[PDB]
Amino acid sequence: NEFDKILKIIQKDIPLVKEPFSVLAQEVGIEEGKLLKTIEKLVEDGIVRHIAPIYDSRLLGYDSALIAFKVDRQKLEEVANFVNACPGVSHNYERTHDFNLWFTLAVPPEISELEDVVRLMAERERVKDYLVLRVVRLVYTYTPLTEEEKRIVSITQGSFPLVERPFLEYAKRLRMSEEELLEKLSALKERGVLRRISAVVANAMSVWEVPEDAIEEVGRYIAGFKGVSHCYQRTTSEKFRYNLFAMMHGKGQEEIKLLAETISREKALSKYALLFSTREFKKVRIKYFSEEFERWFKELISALE
Repeated sequence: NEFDKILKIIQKDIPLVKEPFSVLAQEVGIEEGKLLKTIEKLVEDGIVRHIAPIYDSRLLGYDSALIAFKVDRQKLEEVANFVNACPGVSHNYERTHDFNLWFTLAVPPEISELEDVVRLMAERERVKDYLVLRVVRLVYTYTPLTEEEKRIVSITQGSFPLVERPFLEYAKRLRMSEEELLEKLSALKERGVLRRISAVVANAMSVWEVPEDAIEEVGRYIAGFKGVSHCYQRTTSEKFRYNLFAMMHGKGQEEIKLLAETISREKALSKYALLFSTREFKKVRIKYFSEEFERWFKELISALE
């Protein structure tokens, strides 16, 4: 099936050449123009909703963490709206916990330390207790990006043009040739800053306290289960002693809670907690190196003073 073949192949890394659809069309065995038209339908119809470069947030120089605020219900919604305003906050959730506001913040380099940003947020919203958790899912080196790389990332991060020549418009905008752009794009891919270019209910964050010589096996054990999506790990701290996170979903706490007790039983982990998503105030993805954050931070300094 052409649909199957195409759908499968646009999820593979799209190559850094001038006419990458010419190449995918060859590999798929159909005419280029027809490959293009087909792609449109798949994005027009929403089984793939976007096709874009995937950059590595930390190799871009973004520090990012999961933040938790302890807010009381009268002021929960006020604070939540304030969080969504931050252009570097990708997700925001209300969760079932002492800390009832959980969001993901990511901060560009050379502006502020992440901890400063959350400090001023909690200060502005008069939140007394907050958590700053750095987790990691389941050889590359950080070099600060030049201003050009930042512009490159800035304009390329959107939807990948479904045209015969998809790096040409980008290159025109950046006043360089395709060849010079692809040159830079390839180097960022070799450095892993650029990973690839591709198309891509009832919910809880389960948090667990696990000995470190078991977290990999435990993580892989949990990763095998339906209802479990991604697994993450962090260090333990006095403010938060859970070191293993597992994203869970189902039909309700019921369908969900049950899928928890089991894990707790089969691996004897009595230390855990279920933070259900009762509300989502945001689920968008951040634009890297947009000037809207830096300013937003100004408005914040400006505000506070």
